[PDB]
Formats: sequence, C-alpha cells, structure tokens
Amino acid sequence: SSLKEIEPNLFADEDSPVHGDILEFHGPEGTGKTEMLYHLTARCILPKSEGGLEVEVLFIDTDYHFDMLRLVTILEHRLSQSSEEIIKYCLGRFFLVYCSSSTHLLLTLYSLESMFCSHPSLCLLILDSLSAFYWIDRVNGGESVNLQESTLRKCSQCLEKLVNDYRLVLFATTQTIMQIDYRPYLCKAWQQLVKHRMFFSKQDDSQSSNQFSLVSRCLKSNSLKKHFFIIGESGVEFC
DNA sequence: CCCCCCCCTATCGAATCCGTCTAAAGTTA
Ligand SMILES: Nc1ncnc2c1ncn2[C@@H]1O[C@H](COP(=O)(O)OP(=O)(O)OP(=O)(O)O)[C@@H](O)[C@H]1O
Ligand SMILES: [Mg+2]
Repeated sequence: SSLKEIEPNLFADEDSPVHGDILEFHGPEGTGKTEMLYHLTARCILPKSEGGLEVEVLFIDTDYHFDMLRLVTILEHRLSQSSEEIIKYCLGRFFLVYCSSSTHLLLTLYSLESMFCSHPSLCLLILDSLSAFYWIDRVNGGESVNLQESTLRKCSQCLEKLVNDYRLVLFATTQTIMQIDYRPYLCKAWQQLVKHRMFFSKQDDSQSSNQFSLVSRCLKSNSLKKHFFIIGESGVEFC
C-alpha cells in the first residue's frame, strides 16, 4: 500500500506504506472530478494482470450522479481483451452506498462498521459531495453556529476515527459556491483533517476542451504541483 | 456569504445660356 504506485504523477514524492490519507477535490461544475474518480476506480479494480491492484473499494453516493453505463464503458475500453464474464467478475467487487440526509449519512457511517471489520480487504474509500447538505443544515440551525455543523462535526469525527483505525485512503469531493482561489465554508476540524488540495480548473476553448489544469499543495511543504490531462471515452490519460 | 438591470442627437449645400426677321418708292422738255 505505497503511494508511489497509486499515482506517481499527481503525487511527486510522498511514497510510503500509508497508515491513512485524506484527499479532497474542489472545482466548479463540469470540470472532471467524477471522471477522475472513475479513472482511479478503473485503475484500482482490474485484475493484477491488466495493470490492476485487486484491492477493495467502497463508493458513497450522495450527489446521485454516479453513472454505471459510463463506468462499464470505461472498463471495457481500458483493458485489452473484453468479455462479459470477466467484467462481471471485476464488478463483483465494487461497493455502492446511498444517503439522503446528514443524520442518515451518520447512521450509514456507523452501520458500515460491521462489514468493514468483517473485511480486512477494504483499503480504499470514496466519498463525494460531503457539502451537499451544507445549506440545509446551515439554515435549520438558525443563527446558532453550534446548532449548525454539529452533525457534520460528528460525522467528521467518525470518519477520522475509522480512517486512523483501519489505515484507509480516502478521496473526497467538495463544491464551489461562494466568491488558486479558495473560500472555506465547512467545519474547522475537517479542514484540519485534510492533507492535500486538488483545485480543479477547466479551459474554455474547444481545443483544450479535453485538457484541464490541476493544482496541488502539500500542507507540510506548501509546494505547488501542476498537471495537464486529456479526457477520453476510454477514460483519463495524461500528458 | 448569496442574486439580478440602462439609454438618442443633430442640418448642409448652388448650378447653367439660347436663338434672326422683314422691302419701299418716279422725275424732269
Ligand atoms: N466520452 C467522453 N469523451 C470525452 N469527454 C467526455 C466523455 N464523457 C464525458 N466527457 C466530459 O467529461 C467532463 C466531466 O463531466 P462530469 O459531469 O463527470 O464532471 P464533474 O466535474 O466530475 O461533475 P460535476 O459538474 O457534477 O461536479 C464533461 O465536461 C464532458 O465534456
Ligand atoms: Mg460530478
């Protein structure tokens, strides 16, 4: 479970067997966060023979924007030899969970622990749009700051406990609402829990309609990394 | 920190010539 093999391109020099890492994605609409997650799942789900890793992955769906036809098309167009049996065998490992509210999210977080401890093979976790319910619970609590964000703080505590308990690697998805620009609006604790930021940007022109820019910083070094990549029907490819 | 629009005005400035018609009246050995 070394970070050099996971993504040597985005992660320049952070290679070590990870005891736990938190990654989050930030970007406006239609930039490619979901496509990047699809590429990561494709590279993490295939058999070891076809450049895969053969390790478990769990996907929490909150935006309700997960598309399975796109995922199966990406997996079919990624590998070399394609068949129904092998694709079924590969997709027998993907895990998907649905949520509807912050309280329901916390209940699902707590409930997952049974299967989670029953499976030591689980090593990678995916969460998307943890700020989907930001406005709802910000308005429910009124002016009382403590009244709002409280369930989100409890959820962050539970996630941190799990990830530092059973050595997970986590990728998160955020949203751009207000205003290298960045204006945080979540709880302070989860802001501290982050390790790197993946700022997502998109170029307007049709020539660069497939090329996008990524900026990453390290909390302990404040070093900037730039990356250009091209999207495709077969998945995501780099420059 | 959040999300959407407004409106007409005012006159100026002169040029360029053509084309002819109609005859009448005798005088002094
Ligand atoms: N087959 C394809 N070939 C090339 N580009 C594609 C293909 N399918 C989708 N795309 C591109 O992928 C881009 C990313 O779309 P997507 O909805 O996954 O973005 P996202 O930023 O992850 O999502 P969101 O806007 O919901 O935050 C789209 O702008 C689209 O142009
Ligand atoms: Mg998306």
